[PDB]
Amino acid sequence: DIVMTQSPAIMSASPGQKVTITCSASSSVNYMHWYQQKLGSSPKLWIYDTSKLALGVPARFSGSGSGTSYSLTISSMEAEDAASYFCHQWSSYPRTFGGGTKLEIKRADAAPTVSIFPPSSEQLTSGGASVVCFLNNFYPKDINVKWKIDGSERQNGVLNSWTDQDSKDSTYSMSSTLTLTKDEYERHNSYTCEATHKTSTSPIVKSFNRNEC
Amino acid sequence: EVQLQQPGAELVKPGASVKLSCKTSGYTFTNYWMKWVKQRPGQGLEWIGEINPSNGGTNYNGKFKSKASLTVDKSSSTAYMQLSSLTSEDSAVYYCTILVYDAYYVFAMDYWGLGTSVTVSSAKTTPPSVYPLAPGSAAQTNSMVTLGCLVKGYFPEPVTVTWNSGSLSSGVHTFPAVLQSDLYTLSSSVTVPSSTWPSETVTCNVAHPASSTKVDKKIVPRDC
Amino acid sequence: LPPNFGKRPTDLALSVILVFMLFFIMLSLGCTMEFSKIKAHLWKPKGLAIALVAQYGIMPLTAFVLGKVFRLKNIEALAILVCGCSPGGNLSNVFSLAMKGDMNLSIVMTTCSTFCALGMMPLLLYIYSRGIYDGDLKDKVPYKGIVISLVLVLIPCTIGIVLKSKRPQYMRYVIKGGMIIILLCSVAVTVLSAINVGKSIMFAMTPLLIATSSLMPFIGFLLGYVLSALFCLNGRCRRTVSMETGCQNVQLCSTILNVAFPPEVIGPLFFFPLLYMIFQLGEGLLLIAIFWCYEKF
Repeated sequence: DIVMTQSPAIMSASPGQKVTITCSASSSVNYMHWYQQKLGSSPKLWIYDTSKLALGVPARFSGSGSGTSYSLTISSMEAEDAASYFCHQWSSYPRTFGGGTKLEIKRADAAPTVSIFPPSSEQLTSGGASVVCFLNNFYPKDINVKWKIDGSERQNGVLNSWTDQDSKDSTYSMSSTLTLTKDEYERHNSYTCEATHKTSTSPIVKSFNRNEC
Repeated sequence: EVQLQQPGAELVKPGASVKLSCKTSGYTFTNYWMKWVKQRPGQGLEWIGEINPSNGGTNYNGKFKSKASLTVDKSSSTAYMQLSSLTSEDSAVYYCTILVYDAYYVFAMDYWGLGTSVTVSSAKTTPPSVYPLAPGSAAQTNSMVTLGCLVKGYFPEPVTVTWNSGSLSSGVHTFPAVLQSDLYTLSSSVTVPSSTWPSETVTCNVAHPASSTKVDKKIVPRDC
Repeated sequence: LPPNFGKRPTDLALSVILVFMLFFIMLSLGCTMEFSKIKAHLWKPKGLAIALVAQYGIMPLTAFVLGKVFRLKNIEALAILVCGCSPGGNLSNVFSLAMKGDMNLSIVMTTCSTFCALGMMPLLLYIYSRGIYDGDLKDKVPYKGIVISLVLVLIPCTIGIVLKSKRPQYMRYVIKGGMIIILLCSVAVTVLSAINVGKSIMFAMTPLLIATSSLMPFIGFLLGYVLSALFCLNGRCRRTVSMETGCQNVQLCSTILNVAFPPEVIGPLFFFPLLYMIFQLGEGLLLIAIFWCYEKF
């Protein structure tokens, strides 16, 4: 079976930058085709036979290459191009797809808006406590978080959830959950969420103390 | 108007079997092959097999020959895939596809299905526990206030968290859920004007189709 | 988006014109053989056995080895192999007529080859496609198409023979009329094939496949001639056997490929039968011209 490798795996581009994505096979591929998938939707055929365009595909997309190297080029990328692109061959069975290339939208960097919410009283009555750290509207995607108890680092029970690029401002978000027992939450009073991001060298620290309620 | 209709999600138990269906309408059913594609979250698209509705000829994947089995009922114009011995590595989205392709009049077009999020469960359906989150009073009061309601301990996916019955559409960050101890936890955030929060009630409601549980909870400041 | 199809108008016209061609060519050729000579050639299987052995032991093997040593893809190798195992055609009969051959051997050879194809195509297909095709290929074989091809070959020739034997006078008139209508159907087929090859230029194919499709008919001609010569056959029987071995049927390959695979997997191979027929016709015409030049000198 032919194994295709797609590069780059993840990318970022501006609305107007010329962009090229490459797919290299492990054997001679007679024609290569390209599929586009917008997040929360099924894949759609974009370019077939290495040069043709399916119905509805804008004329900004082109394909080239041969042998074991093919390329998809967008001349003037627009805001409606941030998606996932896959290369696909159906000439040498079995049909195989590429790994996938995520084309995103570039913007100016932004700083996270770190927030802290106290554990709910109902959760404490139940017997647990989930400390929540909410980081919103930061660019780029890369960011690190740290949970500190009374000034002491603790990475146990940290659950991190990302988001995807927003259609409005093309930013990201983050949720950090620290799940502990009620007794564990009673043992300490100061909880600090620290965010390290490219925008600011000094981490953004949000503190909450249950001693003062 | 070619359209292929599929179910939304089918939870099964490990070692059991499932029969996914794809119902077609708007085109001559016995004129194009039907292909089945698998998309695992984290991996890429995989091609399972093809079936010809008018002949029954079937090409399969090398690694999906003993697992999948495509059938056709031309009376209702429906295609079926039977998955058997479903392990944990069989949780993915399954699409049914048809490709219109003419080299005489050179042209191509795709028609996909919305997908069927098959998830092996091995666990009982659980209703959510929507613990509300209220910003602390010590925090500075600002024109824009963030409100959330952590949703914990429920199964299986999907789920919908919406504020004021969908009245709010901007600033609603619905974070993807995360699996721990066979239960997936999700949290949401909404940014609202400072005046609106104590003047107009902002209630987040969570709908679980599988348990059919609809829970509405408002956000109020912590009063002690 | 609405139409989704509409390639019928030219394909059906070409099919009906080719059917009329075959009917009238068989009509015009059935006045050149005698029933007694046909049974004389049938009762002695020397030519029939050699032709069948060549066509079903060397042509599939030649196609398989050419595909293996030419580094061809799965679909291309399958196409060349199905073309290799196909029965003989009626271009063989036409060429034998134009090469001064035993037309009593031609019809019997073609009919026996077609019946042996009905019998043996699943067997050869399975044996030689166990490697390049995961699924089964025995079902895709067009038995009904082969049967109707046999009927369309036999009926006009039989009625022409009985017309010539019983009413010699009507033979010349019907032959002249058939030639007249064939003259126009020829330009029709020529223009349709010109359009088809013009489009095939835009949707080009693998040139290794072109090399293999050029090599196959020449190898078939040479091996048939050598096998007939080594078996101590007649001067014209040798040419008849070689020309029957060289020419193969390509409609069966197209039908099998269309049934077995989706249209997008075939793709450029939609015009493979046309290319194979073009190569067969060119090489046969070259050999006929060479033989006629040698005979005149």
